[PDB]
Parts: sequence; structure tokens; C-alpha cells
Amino acid sequence: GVQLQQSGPELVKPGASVKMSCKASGYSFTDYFMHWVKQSHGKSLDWIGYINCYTGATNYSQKFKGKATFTVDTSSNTAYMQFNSLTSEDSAVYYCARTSIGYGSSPPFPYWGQGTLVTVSAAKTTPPSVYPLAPGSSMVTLGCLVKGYFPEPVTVTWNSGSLSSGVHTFPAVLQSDLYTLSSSVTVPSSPRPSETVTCNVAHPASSTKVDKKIVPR
Amino acid sequence: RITLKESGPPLVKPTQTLTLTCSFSGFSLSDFGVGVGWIRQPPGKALEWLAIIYSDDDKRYSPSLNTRLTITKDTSKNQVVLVMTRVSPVDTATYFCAHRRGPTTLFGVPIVNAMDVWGQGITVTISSTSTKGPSVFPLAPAAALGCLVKDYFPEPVTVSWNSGALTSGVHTFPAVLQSSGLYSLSSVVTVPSSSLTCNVNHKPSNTKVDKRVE
Amino acid sequence: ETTVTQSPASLVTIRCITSTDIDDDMNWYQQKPGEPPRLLISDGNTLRPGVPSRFSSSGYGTDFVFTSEDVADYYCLQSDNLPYTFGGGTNLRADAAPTVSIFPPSSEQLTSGGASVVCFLNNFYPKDINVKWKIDNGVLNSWTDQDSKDSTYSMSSTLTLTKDEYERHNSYTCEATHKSPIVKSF
Amino acid sequence: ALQLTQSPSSLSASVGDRITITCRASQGVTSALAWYRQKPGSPPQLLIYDASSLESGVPSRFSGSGSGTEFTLTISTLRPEDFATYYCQQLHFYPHTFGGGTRVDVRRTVAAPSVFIFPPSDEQLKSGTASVVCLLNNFYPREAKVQWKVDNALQSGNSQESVTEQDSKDSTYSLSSTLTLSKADYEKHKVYECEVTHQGLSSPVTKSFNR
Repeated sequence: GVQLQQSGPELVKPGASVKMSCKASGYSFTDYFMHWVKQSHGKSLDWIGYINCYTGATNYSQKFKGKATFTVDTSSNTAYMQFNSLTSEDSAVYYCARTSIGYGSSPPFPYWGQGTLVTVSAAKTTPPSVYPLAPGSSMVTLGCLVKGYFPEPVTVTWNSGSLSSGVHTFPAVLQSDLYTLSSSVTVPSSPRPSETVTCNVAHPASSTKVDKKIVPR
Repeated sequence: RITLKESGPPLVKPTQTLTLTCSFSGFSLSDFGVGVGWIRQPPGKALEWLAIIYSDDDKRYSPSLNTRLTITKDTSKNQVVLVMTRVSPVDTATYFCAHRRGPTTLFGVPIVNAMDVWGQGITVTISSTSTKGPSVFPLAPAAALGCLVKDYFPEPVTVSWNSGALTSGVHTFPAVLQSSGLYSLSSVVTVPSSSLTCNVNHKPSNTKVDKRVE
Repeated sequence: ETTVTQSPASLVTIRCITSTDIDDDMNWYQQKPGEPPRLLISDGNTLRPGVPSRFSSSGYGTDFVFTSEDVADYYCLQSDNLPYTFGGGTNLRADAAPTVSIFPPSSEQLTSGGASVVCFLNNFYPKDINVKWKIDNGVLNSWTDQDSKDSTYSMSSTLTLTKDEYERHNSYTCEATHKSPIVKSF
Repeated sequence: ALQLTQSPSSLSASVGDRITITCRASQGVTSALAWYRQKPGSPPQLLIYDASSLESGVPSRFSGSGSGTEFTLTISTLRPEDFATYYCQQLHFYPHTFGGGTRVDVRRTVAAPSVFIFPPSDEQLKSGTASVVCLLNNFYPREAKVQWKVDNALQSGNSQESVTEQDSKDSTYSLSSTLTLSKADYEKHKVYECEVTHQGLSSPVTKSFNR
């Protein structure tokens, strides 16, 4: 099965440069073209350009020119993208999509990559403070409060993925250069306190990964 | 009357890039639903569809060359350029550029299944080999005999007998590409046993040889 | 350029008119939350093999058309000429009462001089909901995308007070006014 | 990828005859098929488009039917010029794949070839390389193979061959083989043979010589 594996999240200060990858699998790398699409927080979809994957030939959008620089590596079936002079408007999700056979360098884009998140700012990366949310003295809702962290993203699971039902993880919000996120989990009023319930929140940016057991008050 | 003509380098070295142009008249890429595609044909092989471009600038390339072929049109100059990068010995063949009729319109709306007009075809040879004259060896013994135009490059090479006096029974087979990257053909002639010179000429290497066969 | 305009941007039939005329070079992508877009249709309405028949891409020239697991943003893509341009896109049940839940500050937070009181309002419909933080500004609200199973919504209100600020009051409430306001306190 | 297998690939016919060519596609192709008639030197020529529609200025002996996954090109009365190769192209999907081709030659009584073996002439040996060419002259059908032997040592991979175009009169064929061996290797061995196998031969014929 075709698969475009995009590098993890990044965080750079304005004017700094970032380079992201896009490793392919399940198909002949050098037979297609790889494009790079940008998607602002707002949910737009800008075209950055494409790469040949075989000859290395490239083409950009007069808008991203000079700023974006595509690169390709045949030995590792990997596509790269160099971003320079980054502003706050660059803080978006960058994708890499492969073309269809016969169309050449033009779309459609049958396959897309994970998607790389990029945050540009001078704010210092701060680890999150996870707080357990136990009901104040048939279904019982519990949760965790991930406060004061930077930058995005943050992975929060329950019982290491065990609990997947009745789980609601809300979008982080900004408190002046610092995020705050929460997550709730509904479970029948029996596996708790009887059985253990824990939230697993990870902040890659700071390599932080803490578990918090929700005990009664 | 529609006309088409392929133009470009008759010879190219491996890895380099080949650029073929299709000159035409009798219609314009301004015409609706009209396209111009390319069809390649290796020596003694079947036809292979390469690509095709339309008035609307649409383009489609053979899955095999999806990243080596680039088709462009010059609506003005009435031309259609095709660029093939990283060429190899497997790309030597005759390239034809045909025209595809357009869909019947109705006030400008389509309401085509073939390449009605073709070109003359241009022969291209992808090789690194250098030009050199052919060696002529005799094929001494109805009765048969002939000459072996050896190790030459590139095609073609004209061969006649006795300044033309001979024809009956002469068989000049098509050259073969040797491992050397050079060619080699044999021109025989069958005549009466009781009846007991090949005029070889290699244009490029200006190698003209009229050997005798005893 | 080829300014592509989608319509509506929220609300099935979608529209996408372009600044320039072209072939049927207009793709359609479906994008669900947390993941990349999915190819649905290519140049000249060609449903990507493996996609429901419920999808079709009528249209040609400049005016194109597109007609619980379809909740996502749909985007048009012009495959004509550079720069390849997308559109503004457009995101796509029985009313349900919000299951509110109030949570007092954690011992760990209080130890840091902080104190936040959370209020979860899950699986409700529609999204239009009003929360009232009544004790005896400083609040945060976050809404989740429409559930791709029960098509319900959910939000969490976080009232943030100081350690002392929280200690001089022994009654916190977060009333939820949704289509009598649901009260819940401690 | 899609495939267009033409059937037959080669056939024998006579002037003023009736023949039929088929074009099978691995996948549906509506009526987006065309047939071309190509003759050496000149580019292919469109005969029938849209599967049934007959091109402009094209004879009537050319008829086209079929639809879906199989079509057929029928020639009522085979004229002379009609002796060539025919291809079929589908234009429903991309690429617009062409057919393998079908060889339409002239049907004529069997004709065993005349094998002539030619040893490597000196002058050439004076360059380290030796060439041993074998000649099959005026035979039929075009199907025939050559097998080289060096002291009863079946050679393989070190021999190329070429075939001529059916004679405009003889309507026959001729093959030219060539056994290339280094002078050194040549010198050692002595019995060089060229065994030709062809329909028109009750048994394989073998022409040989000694250094």
C-alpha cells in the first residue's frame, strides 16, 4: 500500500529555516511527482510547487519562490522541502502529495502525507502541567487538564489507548503564548474507582510524557 | 489538407536530452478539442504511444516515461515540442507526431476516437558510438556470393553491384546492431555456377569502397 | 490567476466558479479533522476507484457542481494551469441535551498557586450552547468537531482563578443554556 | 495496465481474398478503437475510427465491427497494397495503447531455403575477428531458424541474423545469419556447420566446411 511518511512537528523563530521530509513506500518513487501544499490554521490550501522525483526538476509558485526549495533523494525514496525567512504566516500544516500516473506534474493527488505542523514564534517551549479531574465528591465522566504548554501539539490517551470510547479531547487554546488543553472520558460507574483510569499526555516539543491516575477526591 | 513533420537531432548520446518538434499546418491548437500526440516505433517493433497534448493545453504521458517526457505547444508557431530526458539506447527509433480530430461542437459545446493525420516520422539513434567507415569482406563461394559490410556507424549504407549492372538475385539485408555498438550487414547475390564487385558506400564516414569477390 | 470560489462555505450540492475558463480540470477533495485531504474526483468527473457512487462532479468551463460519515471540509482543485489553486472549501440530527460535568481544582494545581474549575458539556446538539460561570472573565471555551458517529458536539469551559481567589469562595457553578438552564455546582 | 492483444499476429492470404483481424482488450473500451495499416517506410494510416466509422477517402473493403472488449477488422477483397501490418489503438483510457500488430503477407506454396555457408575470409582474420555467415535464400513461410555448430558444439547467444522483405515478385524470403567468434577461438576448432530447419524440408539440411 502506498504511503507518504512525513517528518514530525517543528518549531522555529521568525527568520529561521526549517527542512521537512516525505518518505514514500509501496510504489515506484521515481515515476511520479511530489507537490507540497500548505494549509493555514483557518483551513485554506495553498500550492507551493512540485518536484520530479526522478530528474529532480522543480517548479514553484511565484508566491513561495526563494523561500521554498525542493530536494529529492532517490536512494531513500525521500522528498524534502527547505523553508527560509519564516514569518508568523508560515505557521501552518505542510503536506506532500504524489501525482497520478500519466498526468505528469499536474494533479490529482491520489495520496497525501501525514502532514507536518510548523509553529513560528519567539515563545519558549514550555512543558505542560497535567492535572487530574475527578468528580467533586451509571456513567461517570473523568478527565485531565493539560495547562501551560508550548508549542503544539500534545498527544493525550487513556489507559495507553485502552479506553477509546466516550473520550473527548478538546482543541488547545492560547493564553498569551501558551496553550491549555483538556480531555474527558465517560465510563460506566463501576470500573471506577474499582478499576484504574489514567490519561497519557505527551509533549514531543519538550520530550515530556507523563501519566496521571484519576483518584477520588 | 493537413500536414505534419517531425524535426530534431537525428542522433543523441545516452543520458543527454532529446528535443523533437512537430511542425504542422491545416489546423490550429486554437481549434476546439484538437490534440497532437506522439508515437514511437523501434526498429522492427510495434507502435508505442508516447504522449498527446490538446488545444486546452492538456497533457498525458505514457506511464513508462511519466517523468522523462514533457509535451509543450506553441499555438502561435503552430508547433508541438516534446522533450525526453535521460535517453538511452532503448530510445532509438522513429518518432511520429499525429493529429487528433476534435469533438463535434454546438455553439462551442462538445456533443475523436483516432489519429487521422500522422507525420513523416523522424529517425533517432541513441548511442555514444563514434562515426567510422565500414570494412568490406568478400563472401566467396546455382551459386552464391556477396559482401559483409562490417563494423560501421551510423546507418545507413548504400550497396550496389557492378556499378548497378546487377540486380537479379541480389539481397541486401538490413543491418544488425552488434555488442560493439557498431553495425554490420551482408549483401548477397545468387548467380549461375557456370557464370563464375559490390559498390559499398558509407555517407557519414565518406567511406566508399568497391571491392571485388573471387 | 484562476481565482476559484467555493459556495457555500458552510451548511448536498457544492459550487466552484473560476476566474478563468478551462477543461473539466477540477478535482474534489474531502478532508476530515486531523488528517490530510482525500481524492474524490479528478479532471472531468472521474470518481477515484474505491469511492461511493453518491459522488459526482457535474460541470464544465467555469461553473462546476458537486452532489453521517461525510462530515468534513470539501475543496475544489483546478488542474488546469499554474498556480494550481484550491477554493475556500466548505465544511459539511435530533437535538440532544448536553451532559454537563463540574470538576474542582486538583491538589497538584492548588499547590502551584493555581486553581481551575472545569465544566464538560458533552454530546449535545445543536452546537449553539451558552455557559454561565456563576460563583457563590477568566474563562476558556473549546468546542470539538462534530462527532462522526452520533453527530453530536461537546465543549469544555475552564474557569481559572488564583489559589487565594478560589479559597475565598465555597460555591462554583456553570449553567448550560441549550435548546431551564442545566445547573451543576459544588 | 490495460492490454490490447491482436489475433492473429501473422497470417497468409491471397489477392482478392477475405481476411479478419481481431483486437481484444483486457478492459471495456466502449467504441473508442481505431485500426491502422502500416507499410514499411511510410507511417501508419487510419482505416477505421470510433470502432465502426470508416475514415474519409478509405476503401470499402475495410469494415470494422465489435464493441466492448473485442472488435474485428474485416477486409472483403484483399487488394495488393493491403499487404502490410495492421494495428489497433484504444483511446478510452490513457495511455492510448496500441496493438501488437498483425503481419499480412502473401500466401504461396511452400519453398525450402537454399543454405549457403560462408567461412571467415582472411584479411578479416588479420584483425583478430572472424565472421561466419550463413544464407537461406528464397524460402517460405518467413518462419525458419538457423543453428550453428562448431565441431558438433551447438552455439548460442553469439549469433545474430536478419531477414529480408517479401520479394515484390518472388513473394519469398531470405535470411542472413552471422556467427561471430574471435580469431583465436576460430583457429582452434575446425568443423563449422550451419543446420537450417524449415517446413519445406523433409529433414534438416546442414552445410559445413573446414578451416
